[PDB]
Amino acid sequence: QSVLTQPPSVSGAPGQRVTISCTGSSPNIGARNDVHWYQQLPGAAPKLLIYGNSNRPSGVPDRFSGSKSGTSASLAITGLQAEDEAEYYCQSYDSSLSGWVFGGGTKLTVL
Amino acid sequence: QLQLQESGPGLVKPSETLSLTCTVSNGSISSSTFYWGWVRQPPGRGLEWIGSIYYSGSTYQNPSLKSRAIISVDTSKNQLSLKLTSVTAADTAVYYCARHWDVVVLAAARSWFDTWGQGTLVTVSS
Amino acid sequence: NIDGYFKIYSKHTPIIGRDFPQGFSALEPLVDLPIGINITRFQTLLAL
Amino acid sequence: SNKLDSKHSGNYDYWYRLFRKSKLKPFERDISTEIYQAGNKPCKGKGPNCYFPLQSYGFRPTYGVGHQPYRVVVLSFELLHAPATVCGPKKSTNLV
Ligand SMILES: *[C@@H]1O[C@H](CO)[C@@H](O)[C@H](O)[C@H]1NC(C)=O
Repeated sequence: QSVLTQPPSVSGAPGQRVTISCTGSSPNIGARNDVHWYQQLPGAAPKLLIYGNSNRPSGVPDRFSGSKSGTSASLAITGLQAEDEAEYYCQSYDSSLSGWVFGGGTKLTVL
Repeated sequence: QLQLQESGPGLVKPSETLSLTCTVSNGSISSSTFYWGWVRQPPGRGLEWIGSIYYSGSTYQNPSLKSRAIISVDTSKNQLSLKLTSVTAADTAVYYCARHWDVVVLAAARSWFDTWGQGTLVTVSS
Repeated sequence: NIDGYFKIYSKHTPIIGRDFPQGFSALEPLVDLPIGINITRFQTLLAL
Repeated sequence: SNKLDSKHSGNYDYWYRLFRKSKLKPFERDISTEIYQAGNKPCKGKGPNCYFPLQSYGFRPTYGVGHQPYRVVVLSFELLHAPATVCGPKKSTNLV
């Protein structure tokens, strides 16, 4: 039921740029649907970072920047720190299932 | 600030009903503006949306688990109730009560989950 | 002495030295250091 | 640092000055043993009206929080228009 495709894992040096991507099928999630991004520390509740593909809530650092084009969506991280390692999730709305869906979850590792 | 407290039996024998309930503090479940929902995440897998429910009784619900999941809401005791039947070994997961899907202005495609519970690790064993 | 940053290029050709050679010899850089001061005069030292 | 500047029977190795003819300009060292003048006497010694410029920082392992031998290292940078000489440890990644 993973209509959104995510990279199983990714890694990078601290203070560097990493990009996390999320895309879905064509007859499923379309151009109008927007993609939100969730962070999950181990053993904790998922935390929101970016919604609306370009907006962040209060308290979310400006370092996390995302964008959505067509169907594919992606994040950009600047100034990677040891606190950024977590379980990241992409999620959006599937018009064919009439219900929300979640990405497979990507592993961000600090090197 | 809005807090969620959900509880339930963390161990359930195979093949009968499983039941949890979330509590809302510093707020009201009667709040018409937002929806309320349940999200489960099996260990070593991704998040999965099991259904969302409005205060009146209208229910969002994933077709894949149509025949097993029943969700009920009450506004008097501010309790969000979730039931799951015919639980098998594939249903081992940690369940979360979530608040999302604003009704007044956002549409059903731009809805994002906003408030998350602490989670309850629930397993089925013989 | 462009923008500080003293640069020294050198190559020691082996051509005898009986006269000024006409052959082509390039110059490989040796050091490039941020001296940061202006230079206009230039002398040379001797030995003993 | 209570493990290097403190010991049994005390330690009065450190000194500090509380009496000066004026204030100290920033980034200035004022190493001198001149008896501070009181009144108008040109006296040069110890006792009444004649105070030594510097006193001690007698440190012991048993004091209060505010009397502990704090180790202070301050770093001053020159962030002006000049060729760079000292810079941070720029990070590195793998090749791939
Ligand atoms: C209706 O939607 C528009 C755009 O989605 C928004 O600007 C406006 O505030 C909404 N009005 C109400 C009453 O929800």
